[PDB]
Amino acid sequence: AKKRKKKSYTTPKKNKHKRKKVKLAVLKYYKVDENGKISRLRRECPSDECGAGVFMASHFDRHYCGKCCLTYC
Amino acid sequence: SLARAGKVRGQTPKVAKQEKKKKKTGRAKRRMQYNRRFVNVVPTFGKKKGPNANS
Amino acid sequence: GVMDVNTALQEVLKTALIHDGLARGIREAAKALDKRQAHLCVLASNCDEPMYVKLVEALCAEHQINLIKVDDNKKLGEWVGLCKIDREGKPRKVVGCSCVVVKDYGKESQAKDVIEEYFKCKK
Amino acid sequence: PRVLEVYRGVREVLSKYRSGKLPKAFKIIPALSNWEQILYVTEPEAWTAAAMYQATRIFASNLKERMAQRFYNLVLLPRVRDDVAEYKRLNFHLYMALKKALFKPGAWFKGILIPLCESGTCTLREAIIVGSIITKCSIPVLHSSAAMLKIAEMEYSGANSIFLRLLLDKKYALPYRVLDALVFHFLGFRTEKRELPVLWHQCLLTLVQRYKADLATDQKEALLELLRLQPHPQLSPEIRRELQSAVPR
Amino acid sequence: DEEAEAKMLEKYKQERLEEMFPDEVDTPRDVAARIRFQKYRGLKSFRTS
Amino acid sequence: SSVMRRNEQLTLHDERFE
Ligand SMILES: [Zn+2]
Repeated sequence: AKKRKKKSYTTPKKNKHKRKKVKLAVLKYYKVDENGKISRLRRECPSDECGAGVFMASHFDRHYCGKCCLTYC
Repeated sequence: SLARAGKVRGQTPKVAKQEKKKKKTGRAKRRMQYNRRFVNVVPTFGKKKGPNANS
Repeated sequence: GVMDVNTALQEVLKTALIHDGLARGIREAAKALDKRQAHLCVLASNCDEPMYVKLVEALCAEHQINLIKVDDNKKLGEWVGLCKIDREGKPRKVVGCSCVVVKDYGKESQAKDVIEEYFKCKK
Repeated sequence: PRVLEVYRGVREVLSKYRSGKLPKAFKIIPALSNWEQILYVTEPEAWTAAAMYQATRIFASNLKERMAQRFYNLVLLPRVRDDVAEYKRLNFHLYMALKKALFKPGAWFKGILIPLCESGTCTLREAIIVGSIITKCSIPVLHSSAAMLKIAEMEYSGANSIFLRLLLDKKYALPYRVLDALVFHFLGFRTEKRELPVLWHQCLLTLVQRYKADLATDQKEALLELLRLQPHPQLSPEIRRELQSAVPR
Repeated sequence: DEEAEAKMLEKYKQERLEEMFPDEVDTPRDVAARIRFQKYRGLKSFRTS
Repeated sequence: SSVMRRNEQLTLHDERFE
């Protein structure tokens, strides 16, 4: 059968938006003392299922958990 | 007015010949022609298929 | 004292893999540890940040968790199971975990024994 | 009460859905205690195709593998079978939903794949459409082999061997017990008088094309017995070729 | 040294594109086609017109 | 459970079917 030519044309899709890689975010949660005491910087969520381990985000005014969608003042 | 000389010869894509193994010659070829026709006969209801028949 | 210290751990790890009890990485290693579901902690001696180490030691100190210290994290990649294997069984993906936190154990007669002995010698 | 009026409202939203931000009441369905009562008010059968994709997108992310599985089994999988029977080809959003359903492979296999082949009524067209999504999305080795073992032990249909081939096409390193089930699967047709389709031979081809290194002499010669009883003019010499040029371990 | 050898492979591909395909030239989307083919005309028949 | 098995060399993973 009569073959199609296939055309060129170059349009760059190389530039595409990717969210920023935050490196080593575990140290921001806890401040360890020289003796060995653990101090938590962020509020821990007291929800139904996501307790004891899951922290809340520090907004400019409020606190926000990232699993259950709990919001404060 | 019109008249090209050898138009269709120069327009055709020059396809290179494939490399196949050599054919047997003489008595050896005739032997193979015999065994392909009279020895390993496959039964057919009416015989309508040829030797070169491609589809 | 039939099996060794750096031999019986593999069985523990393998059982944990089987029974879905491996909290590896960094955040799964930490957030499950404070949830008091996790029993043990394994740490890499080869490290880039001492703060991490300090944190780990604090974690181990607080909930009375026993600390095990293995030389390199790249070695622990074979111990945990973060390698993609070929048909013959050849590793082509080299990723090694610095913290291996144990949630669950398989009911063992040898590994659990030797490890227990080691623990009782330590403490 | 008043909650029944909220979800009867969103019932008329999801029936006419195309795009945009969904109502927040819909996004918190797997967080509820009595979620199956709520879902019946929203009427999943009357939903638009576009809505179905974002419905699946909610259930796959909100954890609970057991809650995720029962959504696929009751809502998603019947709708897939409803449209392949009707339109003969699948809708785009409905297809995109199935790729999103593979974010929880456990709930995927136990909810979509295994229940489909167990029904027996699964057609060839249904199998290829869903089976192509298996080829597209990478699946964990443990879960990949676990689904492969069930299908090998399962009752034979034309649609069944399509899935089995496509799982071997992924070319992961296999557990050894799975290989024993796969050999026992194919050797189950060694005495069968039934005419086997071309898709069956291709599945046997892909098994030998990749996993010729992990076949012992006992099962290796048992396969040569299989091709001697159930032959093919085109494919059987190729499997015979692949077995004869095989190096074990 | 390698510039001419790269140009040779460009010529080899150009020859293949003009043996498989008669004289298929892609229209530029950047420059206007009536400007790029300014001096060109259409013949009804190459033999007679 | 089948008859003809793995026979020779290596057991990397035990596998969880249960
Ligand atoms: Zn949240």
